[PDB]
Amino acid sequence: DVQFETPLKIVEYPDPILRAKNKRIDIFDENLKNLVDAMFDVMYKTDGIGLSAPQVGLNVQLMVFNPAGEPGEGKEIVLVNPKIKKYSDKLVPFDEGCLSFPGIYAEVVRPQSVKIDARDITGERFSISLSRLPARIFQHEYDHLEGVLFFDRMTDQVLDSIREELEALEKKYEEKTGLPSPER
Ligand SMILES: [Zn+2]
Ligand SMILES: [Zn+2]
Ligand SMILES: [Zn+2]
Ligand SMILES: [Zn+2]
Repeated sequence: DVQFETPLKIVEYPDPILRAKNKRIDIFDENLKNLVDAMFDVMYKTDGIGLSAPQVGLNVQLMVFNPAGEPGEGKEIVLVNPKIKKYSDKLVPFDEGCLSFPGIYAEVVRPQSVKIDARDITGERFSISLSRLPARIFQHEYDHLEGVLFFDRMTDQVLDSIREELEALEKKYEEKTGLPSPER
């Protein structure tokens, strides 16, 4: 259900894979388990806090994260086919970063907490409630699963604050691949 090469590599905006639409995971096997671990690896390697499969080249509904960002020094949470059952009616701001946008940080407003439904790697379902940082990392990654990027939820003003930044990635993309980016 998922073919990947190890060391995983981070996919950077404006690569199309980040918008490509993700298929649900319906095969809970060894491969799926090896993937999750490989995801935590590249996440920690790149000193990240969360990572979704689209970010490693796979268009499936898989996500991982650890508030700490350090191996064996936090809380590792992986989610398969996550569904947001409920989210807070109170909004809070936070400067978000993303591995697909090297060194770029801007303010994003999101509900402070959520209630999720998901499956684990064995395919067993589970439900949990997130708030604080875990809730914030979760929503950012859930969006990735919807082909939604964090600048999509920024205000017009905060967006202007990083327009040149995103523009530089579009050019870098063109220069590296030799292909025109689905920019703007
Ligand atoms: Zn399948
Ligand atoms: Zn590993
Ligand atoms: Zn991200
Ligand atoms: Zn410009």
